[PDB]
Amino acid sequence: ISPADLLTTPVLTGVGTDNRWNGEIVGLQPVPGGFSTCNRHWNLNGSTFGWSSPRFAAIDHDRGNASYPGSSSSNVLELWYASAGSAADNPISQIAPDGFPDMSFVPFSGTTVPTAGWVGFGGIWNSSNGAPFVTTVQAYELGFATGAPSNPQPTTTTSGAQIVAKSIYGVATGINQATAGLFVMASGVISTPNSSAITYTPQPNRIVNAPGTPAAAPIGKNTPIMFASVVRRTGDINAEAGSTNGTQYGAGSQPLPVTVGLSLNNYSSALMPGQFFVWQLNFASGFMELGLSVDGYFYAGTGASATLIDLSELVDIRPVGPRPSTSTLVYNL
Amino acid sequence: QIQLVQSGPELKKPGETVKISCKASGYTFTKYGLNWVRQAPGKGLKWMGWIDTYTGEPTYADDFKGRFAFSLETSANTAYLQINYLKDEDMATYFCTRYDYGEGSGPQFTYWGQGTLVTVSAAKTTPPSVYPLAPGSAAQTNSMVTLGCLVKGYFPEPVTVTWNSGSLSSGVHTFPAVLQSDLYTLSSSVTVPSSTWPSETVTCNVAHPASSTKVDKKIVPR
Amino acid sequence: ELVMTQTPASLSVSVGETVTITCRASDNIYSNLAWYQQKQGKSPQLLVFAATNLADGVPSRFSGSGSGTQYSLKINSLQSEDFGNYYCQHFWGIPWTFGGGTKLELKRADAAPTVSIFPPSSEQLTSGGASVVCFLNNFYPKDINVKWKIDGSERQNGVLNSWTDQDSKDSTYSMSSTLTLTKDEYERHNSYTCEATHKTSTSPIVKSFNRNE
Repeated sequence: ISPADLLTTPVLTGVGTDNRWNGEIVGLQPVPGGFSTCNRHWNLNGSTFGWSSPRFAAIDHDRGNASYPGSSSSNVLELWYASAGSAADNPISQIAPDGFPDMSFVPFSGTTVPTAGWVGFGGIWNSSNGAPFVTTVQAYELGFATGAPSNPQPTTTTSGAQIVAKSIYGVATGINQATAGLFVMASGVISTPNSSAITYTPQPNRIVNAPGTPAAAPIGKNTPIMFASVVRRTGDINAEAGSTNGTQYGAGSQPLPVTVGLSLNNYSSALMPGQFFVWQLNFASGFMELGLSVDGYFYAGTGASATLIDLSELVDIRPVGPRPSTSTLVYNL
Repeated sequence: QIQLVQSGPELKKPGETVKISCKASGYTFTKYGLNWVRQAPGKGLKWMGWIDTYTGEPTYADDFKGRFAFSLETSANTAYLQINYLKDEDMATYFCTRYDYGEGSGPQFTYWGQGTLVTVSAAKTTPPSVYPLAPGSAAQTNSMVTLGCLVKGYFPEPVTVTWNSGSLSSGVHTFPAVLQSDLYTLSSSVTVPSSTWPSETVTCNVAHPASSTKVDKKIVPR
Repeated sequence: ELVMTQTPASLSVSVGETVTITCRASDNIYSNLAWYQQKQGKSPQLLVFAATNLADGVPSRFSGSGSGTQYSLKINSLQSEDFGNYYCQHFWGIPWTFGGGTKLELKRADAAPTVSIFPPSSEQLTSGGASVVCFLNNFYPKDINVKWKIDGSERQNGVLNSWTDQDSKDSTYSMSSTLTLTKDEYERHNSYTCEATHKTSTSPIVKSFNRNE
């Protein structure tokens, strides 16, 4: 098959979402130093090194442990954690439940709200019958850590780690429950302590990768890119694109339509390592080239630039074909 | 070297308050949580809770929510345990220990402080009474003879017992002190050949530092 | 909720023997189980974590195994350094719980107790009190029971007992027993008897004295 139909015009002009936050892609964020991503990320061999499927449903784990700090159980933070490698229900990988975010945990306590944490809505439930602990529903920060539960610290490797959920606001009544279940909707938001937007999230040094995840590095003047969408933040839940308190961008490694397609057919015979499958992105004044690697990473010929490329003036996408990564991808505004 | 060094022993009355120090060194203090485990003398280990050293947030076992409080002083690489309104049931050795889980290790308490013994008692400081134990007048002499020293009604610990200013070590059994009400009783036996007693002198040396006392009771026959 | 039951409470072993101790949880702890060793007068040290993994620096003779609810700790050929107390502990929901502990004591052949009885000193008598002291030195095994008899009748109230640790030299146990009386009560009776029952004898070991001699 030719992977050309994987990146059509609607994918980057309003319909396509990023494979991490499920937000409408509105920009291309180059990463001059490179990055890695495996969760909800597919390559051209039909495989992922991650633990999530190309869909945004619910995060669901049935065997963790829940607790609350302090001497009072009312309006208190609730902590849930489980060992990485215990998502027995997940057929893709037992590392983490399908949909668990690939971001290192940002520690916090008390009134302080974590900065740049993945946050989702849900709570704790009872593993023996499936009944919810109704007094534990809240917004929870989710992430990978070590030293849980005594002192969760951010980690970006999966083996030996722990997955952690902790409410950023006080739950109605906290519970101490062993073999506790976690249920959180897989569509997330970015935690902010106030109304200000922050830098794009997650930053490369916050992404958690499984053993064997290939990295995206520069090849000459070609630089790997992430796909930026406007993601909501807890500090100002109303803010969307062009807000007076700043525009919050979330970033993903692939357009979700590309991930879906890569996960249904095998494209091993379309590319060899050292080649991009190139599309030409045509704008109102000028054009640029997008290149896709066998590892499922996208590149651009922007060199050391980290300025975000706005897509609001993109007109159409035309496939080009395989091209050598020795050639600098064209970039003409 | 990684170590957790705990504060010295405390002796307090019921109702009083105590604060125990636990000072880390050799690693980053705010990257590893510290748990508190306690052990009553002779009994097992009971877990109390942990204090997150990065955030200061403490978690307690339910039995310890009332009168126990974990704190820390980050600048001093030190964690604190404070017990208010002390009960007899609080008399224990208190351990701080570093929690590890990750990178192939854990969950585990990896490093332990040396412990801090909190003694709870309402006794008032009292010198011991020393009594020499010689065989009753109508006793038959074998090849060996055992003599005794009885130390009664002192507080607090410890009392020290030597025989012949230390020159007798073999065949000496000094027993653990025990309570008689809230004072302590201690006894000590020494077994010597019959051909050396009462032929030569056998005295018993008892020292109670808390009351600045040094009694020396020679064992004479009857 | 999860309570830990260790077994046995204690066992007497010799160097070179292989030993299995057992820790059972009241519900599944999913191998989140650590084993600790504590020596007399010291702080515990980590031996096994996650049920089956030796901690850094722990000799190869130690072996942990188990899953679900039943776990075990095996020591192949106990060296002299292995004597002390052993604890299991679970990390499955707070409160994290320790087992009651297994004490490994050192084995040896039986020893008869040397019993000595001492009447009240003449110094204590003139000071109002009267304590009768009994020493039961160098006996093995540890289990022993002492009964005081005044004029043939056992006196339960008024006795204090002290047992030593296993001896650092000959591996025996020793015991101390004091019967404390009012001076008046002491002077109203005659025969004071220290009676001990132990494995080494079948008749009880007895040492007595009569005030009128």
